[PDB]
Amino acid sequence: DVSGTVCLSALPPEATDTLNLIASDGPFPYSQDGVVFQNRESVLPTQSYGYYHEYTVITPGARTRGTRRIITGEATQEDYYTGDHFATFSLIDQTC
Repeated sequence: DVSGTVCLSALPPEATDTLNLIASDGPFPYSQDGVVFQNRESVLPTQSYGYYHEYTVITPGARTRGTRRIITGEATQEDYYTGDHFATFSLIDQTC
């Protein structure tokens, strides 16, 4: 399940950078950005394979990709943030 909706302005500023890169089709900082997200644990709504894609949200200071990601869905404005490496998700509201 999705935990609720969160305004983009309440998320780390790096999430706004990742959404702007998705809008321009990159270029992205990591080679893993844009891969399909399988939703293997069924935390998000069930959809066909390829409906969801994963993008990194950079964690300042980290050596690795860290635990923050945006998952896009194919629907308009459907983007989910996770800050705990896919354990929980919130829908992003880009209007606020």
